[PDB]
Amino acid sequence: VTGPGNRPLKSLSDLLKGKQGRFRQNLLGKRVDYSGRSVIVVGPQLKL
Amino acid sequence: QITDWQLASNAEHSSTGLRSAEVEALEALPDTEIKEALQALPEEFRMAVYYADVEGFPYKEIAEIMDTPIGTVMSRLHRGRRQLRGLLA
Amino acid sequence: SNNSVPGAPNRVSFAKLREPLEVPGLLDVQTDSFEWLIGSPRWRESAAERGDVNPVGGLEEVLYELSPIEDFSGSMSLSFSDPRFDDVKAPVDECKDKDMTYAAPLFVTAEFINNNTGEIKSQTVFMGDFPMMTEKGTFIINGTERVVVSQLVRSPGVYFDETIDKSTDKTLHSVKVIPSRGAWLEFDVDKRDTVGVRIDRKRRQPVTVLLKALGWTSEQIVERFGFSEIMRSTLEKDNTVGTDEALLDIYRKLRPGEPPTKESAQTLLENLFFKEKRYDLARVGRYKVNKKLGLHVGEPITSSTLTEEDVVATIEYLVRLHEGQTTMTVPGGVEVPVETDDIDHFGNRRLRTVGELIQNQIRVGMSRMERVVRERMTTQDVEAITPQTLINIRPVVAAIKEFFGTSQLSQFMDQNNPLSGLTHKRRLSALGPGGLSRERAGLEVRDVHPSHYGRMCPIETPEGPNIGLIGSLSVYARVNPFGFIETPYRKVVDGVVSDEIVYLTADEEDRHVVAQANSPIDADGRFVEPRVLVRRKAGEVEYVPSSEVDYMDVSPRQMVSVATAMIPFLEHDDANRALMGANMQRQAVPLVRSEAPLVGTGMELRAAIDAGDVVVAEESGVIEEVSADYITVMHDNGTRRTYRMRKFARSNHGTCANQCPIVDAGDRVEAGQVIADGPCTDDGEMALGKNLLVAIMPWEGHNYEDAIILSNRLVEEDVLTSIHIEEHEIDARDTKLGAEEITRDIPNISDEVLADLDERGIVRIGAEVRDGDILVGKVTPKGETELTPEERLLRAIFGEKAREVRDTSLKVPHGESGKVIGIRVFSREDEDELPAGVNELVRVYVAQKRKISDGDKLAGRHGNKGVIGKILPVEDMPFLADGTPVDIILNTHGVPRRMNIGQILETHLGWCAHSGWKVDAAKGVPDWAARLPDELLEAQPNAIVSTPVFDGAQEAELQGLLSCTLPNRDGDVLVDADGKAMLFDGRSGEPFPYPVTVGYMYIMKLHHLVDDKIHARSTGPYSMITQQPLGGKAQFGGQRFGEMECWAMQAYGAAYTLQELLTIKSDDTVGRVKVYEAIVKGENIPEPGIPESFKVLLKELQSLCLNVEVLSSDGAAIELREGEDEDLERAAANLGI
Amino acid sequence: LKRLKVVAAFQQSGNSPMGMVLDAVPVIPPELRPMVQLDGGRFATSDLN
DNA sequence: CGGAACAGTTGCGACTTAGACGTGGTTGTGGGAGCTGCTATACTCTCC
RNA sequence: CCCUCGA
Repeated sequence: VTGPGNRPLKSLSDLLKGKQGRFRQNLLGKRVDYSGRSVIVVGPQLKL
Repeated sequence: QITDWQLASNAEHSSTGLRSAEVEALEALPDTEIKEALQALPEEFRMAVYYADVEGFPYKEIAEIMDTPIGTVMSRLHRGRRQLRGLLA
Repeated sequence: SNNSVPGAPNRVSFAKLREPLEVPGLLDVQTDSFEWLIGSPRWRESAAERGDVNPVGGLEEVLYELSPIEDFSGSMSLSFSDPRFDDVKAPVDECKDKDMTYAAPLFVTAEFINNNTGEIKSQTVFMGDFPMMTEKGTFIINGTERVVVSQLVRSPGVYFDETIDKSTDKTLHSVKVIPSRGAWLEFDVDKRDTVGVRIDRKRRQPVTVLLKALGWTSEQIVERFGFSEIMRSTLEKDNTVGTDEALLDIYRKLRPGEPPTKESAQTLLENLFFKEKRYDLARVGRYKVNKKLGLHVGEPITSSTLTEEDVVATIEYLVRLHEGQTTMTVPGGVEVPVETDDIDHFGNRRLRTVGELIQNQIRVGMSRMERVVRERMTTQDVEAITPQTLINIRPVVAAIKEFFGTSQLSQFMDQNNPLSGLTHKRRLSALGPGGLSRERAGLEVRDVHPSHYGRMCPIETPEGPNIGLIGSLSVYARVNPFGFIETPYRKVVDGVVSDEIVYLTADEEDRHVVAQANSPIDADGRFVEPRVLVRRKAGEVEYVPSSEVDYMDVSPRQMVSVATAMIPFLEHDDANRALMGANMQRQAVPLVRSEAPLVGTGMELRAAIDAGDVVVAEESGVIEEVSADYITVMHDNGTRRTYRMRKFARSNHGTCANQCPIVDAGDRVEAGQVIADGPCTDDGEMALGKNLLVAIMPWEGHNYEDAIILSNRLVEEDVLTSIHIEEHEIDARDTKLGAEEITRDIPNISDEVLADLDERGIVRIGAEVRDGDILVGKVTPKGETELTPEERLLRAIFGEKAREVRDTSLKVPHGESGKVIGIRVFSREDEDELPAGVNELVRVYVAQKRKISDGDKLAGRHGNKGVIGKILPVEDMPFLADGTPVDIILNTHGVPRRMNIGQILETHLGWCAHSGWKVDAAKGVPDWAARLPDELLEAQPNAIVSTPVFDGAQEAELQGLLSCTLPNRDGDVLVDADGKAMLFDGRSGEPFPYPVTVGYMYIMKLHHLVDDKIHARSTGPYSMITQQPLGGKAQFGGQRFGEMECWAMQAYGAAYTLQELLTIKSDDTVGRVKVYEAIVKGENIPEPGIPESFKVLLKELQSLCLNVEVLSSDGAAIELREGEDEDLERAAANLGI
Repeated sequence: LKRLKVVAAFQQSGNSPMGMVLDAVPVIPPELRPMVQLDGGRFATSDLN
């Protein structure tokens, strides 16, 4: 059964399975507080 | 899937937005000034003004809970309110 | 030296070869297609030039195939003719501002005829506002500028596929009949040795079943097909005989549960294939089938549909195929080779251009209008009908709108600079409707194919998952009227190379022998060598006799795209880095000031003009008036023409489109001359970067591993600075508790922070805004229950009756700053058209000057990239003997193994261009300079030169020029014949012990910039669904700690960190708040609770009718719920009750 | 054997094959299949709705 | 820092309404788009 | 989700 664009709708089984499913995306991994990101540059003056 | 951008964009117009754990934690902290001001009130005025101005009880129900005539509720509401007005500014 | 453009800067070319053919207009792939759709007079003249078939426009063809529209009783008819376009409703920048669609009204002459009374009614009908292609080959839809990418599809025809991959190791042979519009028909010889038939995916049947059902006897098949031992074996395996049983068995396969009928099924099979309404082979398909089966030699153009003789011809071709025959002759057909077809060959692969896509949509919506007209013919009273009562145009306009809105080919235009936008219009895309799915695209579709030569650039294509699925039209390529790409070649007659030019398709190119452009020729047309490397048959490369040569390339760069043709010394770079270079040029940001490269390929001028972001004089004249706002040219006519300048305009990606006039009052200009520079142009040549002084050497580990070291001069003098313009949008709408209001009255907000707001609550033009500052104040109605008990008490005792609201004001996102350069306001109070429920809509434009900084990405044209790792004070940069500090330090270790040595060659030529040169001709012309052009025998300082791709500055020539390098102002030569110099250490003052390679290299500022990247979050918004943090910097989200990241934590065996990440940092709703509460109070972190995503998992499982319970050690289940009193008890305790 | 895996699986108590046919279909809470208003007055729903 | 007496406000509760909005009926023809350009592997079904 | 892009 397809919605707009002939895109097949995502069933209740699709929530669990797949790389984007609950297990892989929302359970074995998560987005977290107290985190950041940026581009990295070389630190040659740094201690290990 | 509903995009995170769609959720935030929807929350910009919401009655209550998307609250961080920080906001929830700070709001849950006691408000000291208000607490100490309420402490200075007599206990009767404190209960009555509490019921009315926080819980929203009618004078009938407030009188039923406090075991006084409704007139007492009116006097204590007015006087405790003016007391808090002078106390907090 | 690009002498065909007036006023073009003189750029001396190292090219030894003469290019007999000029580069065609680079937008002709767009404009030519759309001019055919409209039936423009330009297209008519070019049609008459190519010869006239009685040419019909795209719209004209749709109208003629549609006409006549007849009643099912033949009582009345409606016909369309002579479409015309009215004036444009609004100019381009008007639609961009007002969120409109650039369009023109379409009128057609509709003639209704009554077949009884003979009365005729001829009317003019308004068909809609027709979205128009701009002068730049784009469309503006709802204000946003868009590009329609040409689509790579398979042309209609017959294609045979021989698969040896069967487990039996034996070869099988397949065939597909593909129409333009219609039903699919497949024939397959079985691994079990049976000839199958599949109709629109229907299951196989013996090929004789359908042939019989077409009226064929079981004997007549044995007459034509009897020579096949496999067809003999198939007729016995055929279960039933006779036309009635065959037609009945066919109607059963199509409709699963219905009754068959003879006249229904034969009229069904007639209308399924042989009828024009439900099955259409295009003329392309007809000719391809004709040429593939050799059926019609006399070239009848009459009808395009399959024929019974086409079915017989297809089976016969397939029959002889699996047998192994190399040739076949058909009754009334001649000498066709029996062979498989290459699906990826460009003679079998077609390009659907913008005009054809739009035409297809016009045909859909037009057919819908036809359906409405038919339904209206039965209902209405004749003589009470005029055409305009029959014609409803809504489905046509809607059909056009749905295309530009929902189509993968209709695309948000990529304008980072004019080059990203130019190639975008030249893109050839294999993905889309009628194309192939990304899931179904194998590695064989993404490969360079020998038919691509001179047609699709082998270099330019994405390096991500879209590799091989997107390509660029070659510089000299055209799209022929049938959708096939052609490339010009030079006629080679009797071993002489003539100047006659012929455009050949991929099919025509296989019959001939084509010499590469690098093949040497002398003044005479004779080849220098008896053996020459050529492509001859199916893309094999061979040393070949010059005696037999048919055609020759018209130039080098003929096989290359526009962006690839701009890489100097391309021939010295490996194809991978050359790919990286082509893609990286389109990521360069326009600088506050441009600078042309000293070292070009000569393509930069013609690329900037054709891209159209530069202003060009359409007619020669004199400049009457000039300012930053506009330029007016007085023609010799006495008529004048004014050109308005785009001033600090935001592109789709946030770069700065800014035009500046390059002409002065009184100057005399010519038609085609560049009046004004665009964002990335300097004097009309594409300038994507700056010329930086470069030294190649490791420097104290800061250029370690692709990291780049910059001079702070590039910060101080704004050489890498660029302007970036953001658009912040906000609207007040209707909510559950009331309407939102844009106001300057923001509760509990200091007057100090409101100081830059105007009286409406909108920030004032010219203000300096930092993250957190209010751009637009807005309040939203808040319910009573959402007040805190403390907030409720104060509002009551103080007698505040004002509406309870929340502050929804639009604020600057984190890590952003700039000046407010613009405001747009749209109100429902006025007539401004807004979406349902939206009272007021405000846009605020902020502009930021971005100085180059650590973490920005720079690149050269050779694929050499890196972040800036350090910017140093100009003093400790290494410097030359005359005191000049170098601009940029590139690490030596990163050059050689990347196999892009052009970056070195360029650097050598960049220095010679910078300092100028004079070769010593006193004794005569040196041998190394003997082939140089006389204009390159000397050069003044800062000379701009072009080294075209595949005809460049040779190694020896570059080496000789390094000797004659001019001195500096002191007469000192700073760079030796090896291209190296002695440098001083800026920090210690000591000279570096060995000569370092130094020169001038062209470096671009790429659109990956730290300011858009750096992000950090303590806590923030969470998804209402999964109760995890949001994601993306725009939403102030958190970083994803994924599966592989958790493996690392488990591998370290750190349990508390992994549990902390997956509970109180993300999911656990009470824990995340109790944790923040503990840090502020300086206490220990609480023990984590249950992640919300697990409770969510249980609920999704229950919804699958799985009964899941978490059991205690008792064996009894556990309710997952929270006591609601704890929060109320704390809130009541906070008030002292 | 393959059949006995299934039948023997259903042989244990507390587990009946009747559950393989539903007279009632459960409905997941709305927060897990939400509906959000969009810029332009339109709405977006999970496919589940 | 009570208990009546007395005089200003929401606020629930009816009812008229004018328009969106869904209903009557419903009678010549008239059967969709889209695709299929993925590879490789295990294993039940199902034709024989 | 899709388009397109970065490592």
